[PDB]
Amino acid sequence: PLQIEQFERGKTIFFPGDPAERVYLLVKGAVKLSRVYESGEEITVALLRENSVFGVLSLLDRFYHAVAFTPVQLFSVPIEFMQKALIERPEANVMLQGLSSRILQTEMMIETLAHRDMGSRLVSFLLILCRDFGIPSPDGITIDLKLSHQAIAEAIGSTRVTVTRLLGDLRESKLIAIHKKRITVFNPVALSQQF
Amino acid sequence: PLQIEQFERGKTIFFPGDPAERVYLLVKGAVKLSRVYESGEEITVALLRENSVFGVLSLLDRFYHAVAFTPVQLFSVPIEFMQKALIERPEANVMLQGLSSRILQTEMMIETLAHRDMGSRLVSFLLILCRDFGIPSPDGITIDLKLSHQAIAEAIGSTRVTVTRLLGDLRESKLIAIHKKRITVFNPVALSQQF
Repeated sequence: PLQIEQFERGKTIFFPGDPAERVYLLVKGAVKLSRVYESGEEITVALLRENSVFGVLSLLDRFYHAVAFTPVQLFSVPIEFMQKALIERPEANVMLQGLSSRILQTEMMIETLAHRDMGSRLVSFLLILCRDFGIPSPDGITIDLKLSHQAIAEAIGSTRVTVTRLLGDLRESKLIAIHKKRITVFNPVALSQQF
Repeated sequence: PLQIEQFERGKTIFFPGDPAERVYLLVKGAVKLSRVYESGEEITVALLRENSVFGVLSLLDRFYHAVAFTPVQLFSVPIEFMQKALIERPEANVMLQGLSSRILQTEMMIETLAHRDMGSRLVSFLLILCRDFGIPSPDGITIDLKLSHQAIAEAIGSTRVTVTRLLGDLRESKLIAIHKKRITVFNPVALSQQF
């Protein structure tokens, strides 16, 4: 019973309103987990990285929306199989060690969406990306993803035009550079203290 | 080995930088859990209600700040006693069922701090209070707490003066009323759809 899965950029993995059918664990790439509130608002709640489990909380129907933020590989199991499995085997202690990571990541979004100014929200969301997909580069740290202006706009609660003009401003402040949709952040620590 | 504890309004239960000494569980009242980020920013991350456990994630030193938002009662245990205990006994399945609630609450703050306009942040934080400490009243739903303008300001990332002027605006829009520091929200559902 061994298998991986594939999803292109922007493909939702599950919709709100949908059955809570399976429970997934990321293997490569990035997933944008979001929640629809009784208001109808849909807000990013986490950008899950590798070794991240999702679709779990329901177990403990849906009001989350998981989309592939980048191309992703993930292993996935029915909810009733994780539900029986968690009872049978204790070592739940890996699931506790994972749910801490879910909290840590969701808090990292708290700091991103509480910025009120979209520039700081963007910068704060870029830095999440740097820790999670950064590689050292001659200029600085490069986020190794082909990133969409829409995708970012969606995540930070913005419009694409705003996201584009803000990246432009960052570029014209020689704070970042963009080469074939791959963002490079010259000085992460500086940028962070500035916002 | 049976005992409750007491803390007045505004008393921190533990500071960031402090040892992760004990692990607590709320019994009555409300706790304002916050996180200090490497930026130095300190941001509300959750308003924990009853049956809420905290100080746990470290187990899975500190960068959270827990303060008594209202007068609280809580039972509390050293970190090494919960650490040994979680290994020995599986039924961890209550701790999983609690950590879901921590996530649910932290997300409820995501929706509050992502409002960008302080009025909606306040209203959204008041509604958290209504679900958690509301009682039916002749006028509407009353949050049963003696609430501080400072306390609210701190939670939503505002200044007290702003919080005071916003409550004034709500009052002058006959949306709420305040009698001896106890807020009454006439029409929660209406207010929610409006923000």
